[PDB]
Amino acid sequence: LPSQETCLVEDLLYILIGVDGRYISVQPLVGRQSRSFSVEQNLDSSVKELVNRILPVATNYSTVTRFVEENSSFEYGQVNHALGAAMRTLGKEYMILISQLEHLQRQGLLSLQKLWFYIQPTLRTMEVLASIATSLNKGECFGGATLSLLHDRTFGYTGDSQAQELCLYLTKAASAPYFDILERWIYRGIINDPYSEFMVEEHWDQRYTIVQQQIPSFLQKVADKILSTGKYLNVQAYVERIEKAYNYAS
Amino acid sequence: PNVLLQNLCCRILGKGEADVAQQFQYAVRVIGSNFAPTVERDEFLVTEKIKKEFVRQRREADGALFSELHRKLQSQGVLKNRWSILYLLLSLS
Amino acid sequence: SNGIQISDLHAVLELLVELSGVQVFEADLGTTVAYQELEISTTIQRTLQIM
Amino acid sequence: MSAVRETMDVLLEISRLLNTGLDMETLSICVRLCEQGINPEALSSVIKELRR
Amino acid sequence: ETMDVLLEISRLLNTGLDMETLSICVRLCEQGINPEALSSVIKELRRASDTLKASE
Amino acid sequence: ETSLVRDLLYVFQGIDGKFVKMCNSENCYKVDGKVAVSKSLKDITSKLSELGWLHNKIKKYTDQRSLDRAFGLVGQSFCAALHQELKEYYRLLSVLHSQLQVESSLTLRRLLVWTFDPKIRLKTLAALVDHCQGRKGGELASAVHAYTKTGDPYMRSLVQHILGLVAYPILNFLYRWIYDGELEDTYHEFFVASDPVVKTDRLWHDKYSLRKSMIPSFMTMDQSRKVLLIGKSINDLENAFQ
Repeated sequence: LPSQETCLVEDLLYILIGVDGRYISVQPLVGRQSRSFSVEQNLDSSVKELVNRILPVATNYSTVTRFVEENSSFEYGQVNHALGAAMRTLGKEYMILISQLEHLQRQGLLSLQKLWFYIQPTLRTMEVLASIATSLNKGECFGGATLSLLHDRTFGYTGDSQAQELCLYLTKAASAPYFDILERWIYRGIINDPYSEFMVEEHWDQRYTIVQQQIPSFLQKVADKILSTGKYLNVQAYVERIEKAYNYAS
Repeated sequence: PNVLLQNLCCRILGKGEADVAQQFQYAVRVIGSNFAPTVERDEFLVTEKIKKEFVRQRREADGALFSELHRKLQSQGVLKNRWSILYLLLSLS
Repeated sequence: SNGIQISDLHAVLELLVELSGVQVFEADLGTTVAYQELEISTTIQRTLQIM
Repeated sequence: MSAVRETMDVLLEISRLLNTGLDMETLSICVRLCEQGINPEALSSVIKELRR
Repeated sequence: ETMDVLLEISRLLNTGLDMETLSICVRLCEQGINPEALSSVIKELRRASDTLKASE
Repeated sequence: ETSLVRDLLYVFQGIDGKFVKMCNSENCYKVDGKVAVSKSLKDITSKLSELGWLHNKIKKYTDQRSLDRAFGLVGQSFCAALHQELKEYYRLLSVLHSQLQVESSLTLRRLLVWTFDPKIRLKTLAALVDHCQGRKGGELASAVHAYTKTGDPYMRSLVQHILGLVAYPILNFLYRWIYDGELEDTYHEFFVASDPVVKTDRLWHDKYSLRKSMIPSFMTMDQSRKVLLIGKSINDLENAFQ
């Protein structure tokens, strides 16, 4: 009975790295984007139903390993490629938390509930990162609507103080290239897109369009403000920046 | 315990006794009610925090250098309870 | 204060210094029960000694 | 004795890199507290005040 | 005041002093008898005192 | 025999152990298996069954906490706040699970008192889950505000921790509407109406109204004046927010 928990704690830790178990095997069903795990029969049925509680942590971990594979396969130069670079960071710091648990089994011990309350701080972070990644999996977006999508989710989460901080680090690494190509428009009216990574696309006076494949920051009107600054160069709090940035370069 | 902690006040404050008395009182109160570690023991977690600190500041060379220094500390085989020493130096960077 | 019948208060306190020396509720109870347990046994052993 | 000197040299090097502003005397005291099983969290807080 | 106050402190420090004896010691300090001497003196007198009580 | 002592630890963790159990109206069921132990420990393990039934009243909320985002913004605070409570239970139980291993908690009069401090907390947190079903504010505020009027100053502190979290989106709608001139509604969990009446050219025409079905009851009835000041002007808190 205390022995059947100990080796399954060790098997659970092996899965969470992303590596096949001794008694937990991994079967792809959707191509390992969500893993249909099967733990094989153990003599004690009590420890087997508790082990099942800890396997969806690993299903949500497969969601993020396909996120960082997904944007690389397309070779973007977009801010979606950089959204994944953050999820690789949250993925590097995760690994320290499993490896500690691993260290704790070597000498000294962790029972199943000793496992349970240490996993418990990060299965909640995983599930918020997993749902941003599955909503994004449609083979979209290019620059501006990636940003539009992540802002709505930050304005959703409002009042759970938890995801305000986690969505805070994601939305500023996503904005790290975006405010580059923003400046190029408000001080020179020039474009800097490898693809189309900036909402105001181009093709004097010039033939500007906007697309809703790159939806504006929250509001359509401030994207229209940047339409009107750049012509003149040719001859919550973030959309707010624009309205007075126009009107000091008018 | 009682002596070492008083020594701490004396060197920093650069004053002897009957000068550091009130400070002593804060220190005694705050150390005693939380005497034993409130974290699970683990050398590796603290080390990683020190190297991330180097990377965040873009001091990559020193981050590698540090890795050599921790092996030197560990190897001598004199000080055990190493995590707490390291932990302290990281909090005060 | 300055004492009303004290006047070397530092030395008096000093003399006292030199002569110095859930589960919260079960620690306190456990001690109370264990101290009475010690007593019953010391009276018995003592009577055992006279014989 | 000698290993105890060499070890302190390693620690002084750990201190310079992190900009702690602990001397040879301040570090040696800290170590000694640390070896007796004091919580580093508590210990860091006391230090900050003592510098004030 | 001071004596009730001191009698609590004596008790928290578990020293071995009662109210009657403490009162005599206070007058000894004020007459300039060293704390270290006076602590010595209490200990010796007690040891003998207890040895005499067990004989009674 | 000793297997039975293990089996109850898992009724706190879940609803189910070695024997198949179920919850009906109340209480995790007990099979003590074969006779070979006293007809009187099953009563001990019935006192302990209500804590497995009370665990699963918080557990469904936390399954509803761990959503993409939907069922209130108030309604996802009551559950998120209750999750910070769910994790404190686990650490008591894993330290209680650490005693059971041979070295104790083989005894049963001590499993009883080790869960009693958890019990006083968790039944009023279960009762507060029966007290909720709304997933819009102005009546979820009326839920945690009513448990801070009832006596027993041991449970008054518990329900004060949920009040400040249940209020935390409600106030995030208040100071932002000063700033931007936007109002957050997904389901109408903010207590002002938003396009009740079609827009007209301004004369202070109604397009914001307080509502008599949903109002934060942390506010007496003073919130009425508060929302027509802020709404007109674009076009914890008991009266400590202007």
